[PDB]
Amino acid sequence: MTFITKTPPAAVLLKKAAGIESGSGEPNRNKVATIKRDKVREIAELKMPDLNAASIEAAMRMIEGTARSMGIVVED
Repeated sequence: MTFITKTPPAAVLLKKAAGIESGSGEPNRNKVATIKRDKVREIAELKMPDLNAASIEAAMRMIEGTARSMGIVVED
């Protein structure tokens, strides 16, 4: 009665926000993959009610370990 509610994992949209696709190594002007906390958490917010998270500490949490051990870092 409320339609369907399908949502992807945070390990797929997270990196997307950053932009890590491919790099020859270090071309002209290169920036590391750093995702501020106001941004990485921003995505975890859009998918807060899509991961059974009782709060942000539970959502942003998945965006941390996922946006950290995958190579992407986070700033705050």
